[PDB]
Formats: sequence, structure tokens, C-alpha cells
Amino acid sequence: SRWGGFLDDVAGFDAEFFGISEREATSIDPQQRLLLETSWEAIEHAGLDPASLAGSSTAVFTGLTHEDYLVLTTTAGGLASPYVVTGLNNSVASGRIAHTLGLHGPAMTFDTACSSGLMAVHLAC
Amino acid sequence: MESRVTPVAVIGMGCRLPGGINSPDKLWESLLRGDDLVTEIPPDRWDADDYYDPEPGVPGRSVSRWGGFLDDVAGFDAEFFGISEREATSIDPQQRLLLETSWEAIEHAGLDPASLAGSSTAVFTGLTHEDYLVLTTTAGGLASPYVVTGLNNSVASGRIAHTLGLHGPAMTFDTACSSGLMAVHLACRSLHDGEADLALAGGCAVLLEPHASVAASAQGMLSSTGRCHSFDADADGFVRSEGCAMVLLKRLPDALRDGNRIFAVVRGTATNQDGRTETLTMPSEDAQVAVYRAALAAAGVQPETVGVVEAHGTGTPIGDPIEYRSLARVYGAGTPCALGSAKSNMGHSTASAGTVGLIKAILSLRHGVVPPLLHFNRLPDELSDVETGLFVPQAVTPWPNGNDHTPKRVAVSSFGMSGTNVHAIVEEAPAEASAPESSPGDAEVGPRLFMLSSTSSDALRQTARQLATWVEEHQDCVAASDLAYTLARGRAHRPVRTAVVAANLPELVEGLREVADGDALYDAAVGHGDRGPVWVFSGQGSQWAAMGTQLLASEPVFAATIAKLEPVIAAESGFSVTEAITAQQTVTGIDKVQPAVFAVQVALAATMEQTYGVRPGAVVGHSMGESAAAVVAGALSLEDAARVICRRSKLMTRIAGAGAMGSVELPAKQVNSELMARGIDDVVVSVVASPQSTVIGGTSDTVRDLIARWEQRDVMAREVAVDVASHSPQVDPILDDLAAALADIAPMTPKVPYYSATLFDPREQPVCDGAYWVDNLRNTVQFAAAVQAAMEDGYRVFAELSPHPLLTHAVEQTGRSLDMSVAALAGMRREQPLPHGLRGLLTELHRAGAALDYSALYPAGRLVDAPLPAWTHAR
Ligand SMILES: *[C@@H](CCCCCCCCCCCCCC)C(=O)NCCNC(=O)CCNC(=O)[C@H](O)C(C)(C)COP(*)(=O)O
Repeated sequence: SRWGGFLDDVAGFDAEFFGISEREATSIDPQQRLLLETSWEAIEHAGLDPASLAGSSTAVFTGLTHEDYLVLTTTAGGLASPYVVTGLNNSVASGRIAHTLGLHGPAMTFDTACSSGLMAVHLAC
Repeated sequence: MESRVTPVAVIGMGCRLPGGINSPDKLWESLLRGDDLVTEIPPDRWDADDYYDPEPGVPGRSVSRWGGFLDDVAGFDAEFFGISEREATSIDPQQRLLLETSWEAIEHAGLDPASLAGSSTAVFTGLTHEDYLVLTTTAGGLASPYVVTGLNNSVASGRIAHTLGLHGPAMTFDTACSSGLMAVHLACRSLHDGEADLALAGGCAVLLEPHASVAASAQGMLSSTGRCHSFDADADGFVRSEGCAMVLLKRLPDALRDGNRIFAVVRGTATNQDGRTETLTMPSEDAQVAVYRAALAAAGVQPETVGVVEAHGTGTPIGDPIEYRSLARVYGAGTPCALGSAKSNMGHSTASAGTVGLIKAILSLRHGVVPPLLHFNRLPDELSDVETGLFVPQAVTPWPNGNDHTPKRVAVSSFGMSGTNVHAIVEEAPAEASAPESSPGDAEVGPRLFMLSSTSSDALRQTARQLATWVEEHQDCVAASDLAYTLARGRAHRPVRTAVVAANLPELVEGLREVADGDALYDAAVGHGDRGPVWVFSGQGSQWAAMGTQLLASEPVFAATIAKLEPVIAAESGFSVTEAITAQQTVTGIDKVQPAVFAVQVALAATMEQTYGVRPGAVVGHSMGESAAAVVAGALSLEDAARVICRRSKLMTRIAGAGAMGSVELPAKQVNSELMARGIDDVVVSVVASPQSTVIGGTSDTVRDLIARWEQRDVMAREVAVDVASHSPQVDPILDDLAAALADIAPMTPKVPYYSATLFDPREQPVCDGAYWVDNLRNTVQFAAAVQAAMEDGYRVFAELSPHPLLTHAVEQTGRSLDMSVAALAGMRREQPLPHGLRGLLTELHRAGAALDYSALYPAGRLVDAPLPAWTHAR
């Protein structure tokens, strides 16, 4: 294959708005950045102030896979970066969102190949 | 109701942990002994000295050089799970450990893993690190296509489900180092929702590459000492350690209804997130208090009732005081409460921490005692003023606040870097649902058949060795009958298998020790346990002096059947058969021998049917044994068959065959071509045994000259020493009288599928009337056709009922000619004693792989904690 659907920008991420240092922002998984940004966008699309949800029992679930950024950093050999601990571990995918929004409901990330996109909805239900 | 969630009972667990711990009992023993499992990083993993540096925060270097590691992580049995070696190489060792531990846990519950096919059962597991991905990438060898399913995290639960054919939610998730307890909560909810009925929870943590450790050290997360100071004033941080464990869960009412062993019961659990704090890894005391209260409310259990809390206890100087502060808010309310953490003796597992804590709590409940906390001597100064009844047991300490009227209860807790927190409440399992003390009675003093199985011969030897060790350690703490019941019915049977027969535990210990070092080339079972064996009612020729003496002196059913048949023999055949059975000289004479073998074989079949209950998948009869075969086949009555055998024994004696028997190894068609080349039709083929073994009947002179000619033809041909001929135009004078006198029989439809060897098509069920017996004494018998039909029909297991094997090699050749593997056994060997009886022969039936009812041998018995078979561990 030579083709596919690809984002307009992948490395793009508004780390400053969420109070994120450029170092961790450089080392954080772009998938995590996309999830966080689109989650904020969905929250706003609901008409709710994201700041309003702080200190509430709302929960978060997300499906993640294809940790290709691990391959990239391994090839680059920059695994020694301390931000990798929270920049590449799949756990923080939900945890980063929960901490940013200050939510108290359970935060969990999982992987079910190409079925996470709806199994997350089932789990939330 | 009082618990909003349906209470869930743990019915089994499995674990593979550092320091050679591969069983929960081993973990319990290590914990009681106060042993440590943290060691220096093994060199084969990587050079610890290369990456070690005591200076904090040095880039590219770690602060620790220790860790808890397994005996081996590369060990795995691809053959048992049917995995290609090429594929097995690309598999993440985490997946292999998950699969093996899950299989161990299922067997630890006494359930057959194969029995769960298509069952509505779910599985949940947590994966945290992808060290194998790092290794594959740095090796540049991930171009192998088998890496896709071998590295993707979601495959793990899917792989387990596909191996076991489970039909229920399969989950691979992560909650940092709290995945296990999160999986437990998910399984509990799913069972409450009714989506599944059986769920598996757990997580595996594998340490293979150093860069992750270096990154962790860069964050200051690792202890420089090399040991976790959980709650100690010297808290230096956690230590990375290998780990993998699984737990099986079933709904409590269902478990009670099925009477399965209930290790403990979990009343409820809950989960929440800390939320906004200083960083992504700052714990929130209020959040932990909230999750404690929520879990208690879900379980509907008061906190002061719980005695011991399984805290996280990671050893971080920042985290541990916070965790201690939170617990004092809820637990330790005046009533003393003990504190325990599994990390003190094992270290920290980034995925299995919750599961190992849960298992330690389970064992603590099982023994009503708490192990001491390793390396601990005093709390940090920040906790000096905190008021609570909480305490850390410096030694092995009985259950705090012991109360007969209340079940013992344990709280567990796990926390991850992601900030999500899981807490659960574990309650002591109810009293024994079965009869108290398993209703002891007149336990049989006769030797018990202790089954055994494994994946390979050397693995079988190692399994026998460790099992003997364990039995020696508990020769008095357990009972032989319960152990035998557990082995027979509460354990899956691996393809490589054997058995030891013993009456007392020291005897079993000696027998197991014999094979533990004794060499023997064991082979895996050929049968699949789906069909019963096939009896071989072999004919005359293998008799010897006093065959039945041991059987009469040891098998009550055998003696009863012999005494039952004896008067009918003296009536119809005119002489007693017991005297010939006990005769010190080998029985001779077609009148005398013929009923003797019939009685022997029918008595043996009755013994197998009653004292051992093994049903035949099919039945094969040889010569006069064909009537004896029809006896157990359900086609002939016992009296009718006795009349048949006695009357034919009397009648054949009139002329004594009037001929001779010639056996030649030449193929049957080639034999027919050779015979027709000389016009020697006065002889005719009598037995079709194998494509490389035929028997020809005829007059003595022509048989003798034919076998002389074949010897001149450089082909083996023997005139056997039989006194009479069969299936030859020489017994003709008796045929008319035999048909006339024997027409009184009343055959019926066989109860067991039977192969008519005499008939052209053994697959067709014969009428086995007097005409059939005339053919059986005059027409050729196609034993080769019968065995070929049996193999074609899928049957693989065959056992001779003869006093001595006669055609085991022949049927082996038939299978070898067909090229399909088979197992041929002999009921008894020439002058072979057996004080144990046919029980020893029964072991060979199991070793072959035939189906049978084990409850027929083990109607009841309490399951026990006998160890598990080892594994082939090719790296
Ligand atoms: C268990 C989690 C610890 C083990 C997880 C290892 C992560 C390695 C990631 C590897 C990815 C890339 C691989 C290939 C390069 C656990 O219990 N977590 C909680 C430990 N306790 C916590 O509550 C806090 C732990 N650390 C701390 O106490 C603080 O976060 C510190 C002070 C270390 C961080 O500094 P600051 O944020 O306060």
C-alpha cells in the first residue's frame, strides 16, 4: 500500500493552553495529544464548560493501540528522557485527561484492536 | 441486596513469581519463612554494572541494579497450546506468561480447561510494559509477519479466548500499576451484569530491557537500596520486579450451587480518580478516603469489621505517608488493624501488584494469620502523631480482633501512576458446603490408582519429583482418597501421562521417587479420551499353567464370575473349569482349552465393567473369542454362549481338526497367488491378520510341504504346534452336526458396536447365529479387515484380553500399514504376577487415551492442594 487517510497535522499540540512543558510535550505520544484535544472539543461541543466539570465524578474511557511512537523513540535512541515515563506509557492516556480536567470518576485505557471505538461506549454505558 | 453488587467468589488462582514461586502455596511458605525474592539483575538479561550509577538523576544511567526475576521468562510450551515455534518466538513473553498462568489457575480450580469450550465466560487482563517491542525494534527484526498478533496488546485476552474457545468479553487494558485490581472490579461488574458467568482477571509484568529502568531512575522513582521500604521510615522507593498472576471468578450463588472450592468471597469493590493535583503522579488522600467509603458502601460492610488491609505499600517516601494517612481516616477505628503489603518480600510488579496483593490476602484469610513485613522496623516521623488502631505486625501474628460470630474480612487497595485507584473488600469464604470433613468412613485399604500427566517425559519426571516432595511434606496433613480423587477428576490430563498405584502415602512417595530419577521413554497418549477402548477377545494358544490364580486371589468379581460359569461348564462341557484354571500344567485338548479361554476373557471383561467400569468403544473377537466378544457386545446371552463354547469344544474333539495350520508372513493376495500357482486348493487361507501375516489351514501333509517350499522360497513360514485346524476343508465332518445341534441359540441386537471378523464386512453387525459359528470354524477370519475398520472408524486404542499377547505386533503392523499411530495392549503376560490386579493394566488404558468414567473409580472426594504439572521450557 502507498496511501491512506492522514491528519492535516500530527505533531501539532497546544501544550501551552494545557500547561505542558515543551519537553514532555515533545515526548508525549501524539495519540495522547489528539485524544486530549478532541475530548476537550467534544466537551465544548456539548455546551458544557470544561472548567465546570472539575471536581466531579465523571469517568473516562479510551481505546489506544499502535504505539508506533515507541518505535520512533527507540530508533532515535532518546529513551533516556525522563518524560517518557508519563509521555509514552499508555496508562496516562486517560490519566492525563482526568488530571487536566480534575475529574474523579474512574479513568481507564484499554485495547481491543479495531473494536475499542465502540467497546469504550459499551463500558461507559 | 445488602451488597449492591452480586458477591463474587474466587474459586482458584495461578501465579508465576520471582524466587521460583509458581504456586500460591509456595508463595505462602515463602511469606511465612520471611524470604526475599529481590536479587541482582541477571547478566543474561543485561549488564547491570553497565547501566548502574549511584548518582541520582544521571542521564542514561539507572540508580538500581537489583530486582525480582523469575527462574526463566523465555520458558514456554508452544506444543501444548499448538503454537508454531516461529510464531512463538515473536510472541511477547507477557502473553505466554498470561496464558500459562491462566491455564494453571483454571486447573487450580479443579476444572477441565478443555471443558469450557463455547461457555459464556469472559476474560480481563492488564498489560503495562512492552519491553519485547523495544527489543524487536532495536533488533530491527520486526519485519517478520508473525509480529502483528505477537506484539499487539489486544491479542492477549483474544489469544486466551481462542485457545480455550471462550465466548465472553476479552479485555486487554492498562491502569498503570493498578491493572490487576481494576480487572477484578471489571469482572465483578460483568458477572453482576450477567454478561458472563466465569471471568479471569490478572496482569503480567516482565522486565527485559534497561532503558525503562533508566527513565524511571531519572524520575527518582527507584530505590537505591534495592529493597522496598514499604511504610518504613527508610522509604527509598519501589523496586522493579517480574510478575504474573491470574484469578478465576464465579458468582457466589452459582459457586455454592456447583459446590466448587471457594477460596474466598469478595463482597464489593469500587474505583475512582484522584483528579486535579500538583502533577500526574501526586496521590490524593481525600480521593483514597472516598474510594474506600464507596467500596464499603457497595459491599454494605462496616469498616471496623475488617481486620487487615492489603495496602499498596510501594515504599516511596512521598506516597507511603499519604497512603498511611488516608487509611487511618477510615480503618483502624479504635479496633486494632494489621497492615500488610506483598511488596516487602517480592518487590513491586507493574501489572500484577493488585493480583499478588489479592492472593496474599486470600492466603491470609485461609490461615487466619498475617505474615510479617520485611525490612520494616518503624514508621516515618510524619506519622508519629496520627491516631489510629492500625499497626504493622513485625512477626507472624494471629488475626487481629478475632471474632467467631463474624467472618474474617480483608480490604485491598491498588494505585497507579495514572492516578486511578481501585479498592476491594474480601470476606472469608463460608463453611464447607459439602458434608463436614468430607464425611469420613471406611476408606478403602486397597491400593488407589493415583493418576499423573505432563507435557513431556522429562517434564513428567520433574513433575513426579516435585509431587513426591510435596506429598512427603504432607504425608499426614491429607488423605490418600482425596488426593486420588483430585488427581483423577480435579485435574486436566496432559497428553504425556502415567499412574502409580499405592495404598498408603509413604508407599506412594516411594513409588513416585522411583520414577523421579528412574528413566523410561514415556510417550504421549494416542487416544483423545473421547471413546472407550476396544477389547480383543484373542483365541487359544497363549494359555499357561494356573493363569487365574492371582486374579482369583485378588479380584472378587473375577472369582464370582468364574464360580458363576463353573457349573455350566461342568454341565454342558462335562468337566469343571476351575480345576483347569488352577491347573499347575498348561491346559491341553480342544475340548478342555476351548471353554477355558472363553471363561477367562468373559471374566476379565466383567471385571473391567464392574470393578473398574470401563466401557468398550468397540469389540473385537478372535476365533472362538468372537462368541465371548458377543457376550459383552450384548448380542448373545451368557448361557447361550456357554452352551456354544462347550458344545463346539466337545464336537471339534471328534476329529481334532483332521488337519494342520500353516502361518506365513507373505501378503494375503500374494499368498493366494502362490497357492493357485500349484493348484493346492485343498488348503485355504484361514486367518487374515495383517497385510504381512496370514494363516492357512489344510491337511497336515500339504501344509508341511507348503511351508517347506516357502522356506525354500526364502520366506518365513511356520506350521504352528496347534493340535487342531480351523477354517479349512478338514473340519468338514463336524460342520453339519455343529449347525444342527447349535441352532437353539437366540442372539439379539448387540449393545456395543461389534466387528464381525469372520464376516466379509466387520462394520456390519452380524446375527452371530449357528451359521455364523459354522463360518467361524470353516470360513476365513479377517482380523486385518476388522482392525482396519476400527481404525477407519476413528478408534485408536486396542487391548488384548489374551493370557499372553499374540497379535499386538500384528495390529501394530496393520496400523503401520495404514500409517496411523495406534496403541495395542495386552491384558496379561505369560506368568506375569500382579498383586495390584487389573488396576495396573487399567493405567495403560488411561495412558493410551481411551474414555472412561473416573467417578466410577472415585465416586466422591474432597479436592486438595496437590501441585501442578511442570512445563517444557524451551527458551
Ligand atoms: C507503580 C508505578 C511505578 C512503576 C511504573 C514504571 C513506569 C515505566 C514506564 C516505561 C515506559 C517506556 C518503556 C521503554 C523506555 C505505582 O505504585 N505508582 C505510584 C507510585 N507512587 C505514586 O503514587 C507516586 C510515585 N512517585 C512519586 O512518589 C512521585 O511521582 C515522584 C516524586 C517520584 C515523581 O516526582 P513528582 O511528580 O512528585
